[PDB]
Amino acid sequence: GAKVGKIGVCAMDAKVLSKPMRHILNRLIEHGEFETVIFGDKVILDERIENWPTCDFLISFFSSGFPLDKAIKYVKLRKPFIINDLIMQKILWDRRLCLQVLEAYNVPTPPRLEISRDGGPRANEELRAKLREHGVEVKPVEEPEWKMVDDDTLEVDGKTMTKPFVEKPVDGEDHNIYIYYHSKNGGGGRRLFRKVGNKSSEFDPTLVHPRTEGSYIYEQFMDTDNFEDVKAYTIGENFCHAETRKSPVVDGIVRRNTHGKEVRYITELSDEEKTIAGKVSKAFSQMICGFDLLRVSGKSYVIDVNGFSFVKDNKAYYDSCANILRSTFIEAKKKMD
Ligand SMILES: Nc1ncnc2c1ncn2[C@@H]1O[C@H](COP(=O)(O)OP(=O)(O)O)[C@@H](O)[C@H]1O
Repeated sequence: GAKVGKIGVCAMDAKVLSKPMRHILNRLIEHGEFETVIFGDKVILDERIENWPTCDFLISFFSSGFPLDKAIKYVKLRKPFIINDLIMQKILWDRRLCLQVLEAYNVPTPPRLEISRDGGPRANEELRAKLREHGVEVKPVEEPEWKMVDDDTLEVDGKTMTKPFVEKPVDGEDHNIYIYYHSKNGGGGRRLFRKVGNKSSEFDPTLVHPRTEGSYIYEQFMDTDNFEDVKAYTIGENFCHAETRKSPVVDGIVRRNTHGKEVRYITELSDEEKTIAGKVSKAFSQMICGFDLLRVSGKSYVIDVNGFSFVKDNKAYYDSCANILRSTFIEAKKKMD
């Protein structure tokens, strides 16, 4: 087809060189409709933003090492069309802000309490203004009054939650999540952790009281269908792919194939789950977005939003992603031209 324009990919090379990124970009360039503009780690890290290459349609997202604030300044200067808002990617780092945004868009989440000891989330004025556009005010908060009423019951400022419950650090990149079981289901708890992406856990019969340093979310432990979690992958508000995986929260067991990769099964989404997926993409202004959902006997709850995430090794996903990006960019060009 006729040339539509230039797709810039402003992300770390580790992500730009992924199989999905290469195969999706190849689909977009192979009929002559788009040209790719490569940034590269040396330019991103060491060159001034006024010297970064420019494009019409920009794909850009954070991963470890990416200078997000610098990329935000580039977008402010050059104003390409974007599909994943960069400023909103900052909120993925604070579970409290993510939950505030989900709530503001009527996305169901598990019951929770919060014990913040850090004064609340931090945000500069640029992030505050972006959040206001998403229905969220960033508020200072003091440490609440709290206690364990008994071994099974947490109280925070007069509201209670009964075990089992899940204690998550407010840092969205800290996966040291603790599960606290009810005494009548054997009590104790389980510490989940990650070792260079490798998930593990350990049962401790004595884990009973919350951590006393740090800031945490306490979510009701949901009894999920088949003890699984759903990994969902959006491409805008009207496309979502989903897979189940076994959760370790009950028994510590993760299922892996012989190559060490977590076993996953493609699953069909209900209409309600498709609606939730569209809401997550919209709420975070992330066209391409991964999130985790829990299925509990006919109800679904979002527990995490991970931001830019492709499905790997699925030719239909690659085709659909190229087709949807193509249509999106054609429309974006029409609006400008
Ligand atoms: N409220 C909850 N109820 C039940 N399971 C939960 C809840 N919150 C988190 N989980 C589970 O705890 C595990 C650890 O969470 P996390 O580290 O965020 O997983 P992931 O690496 O998939 O983001 C996951 O299996 C997730 O499904």
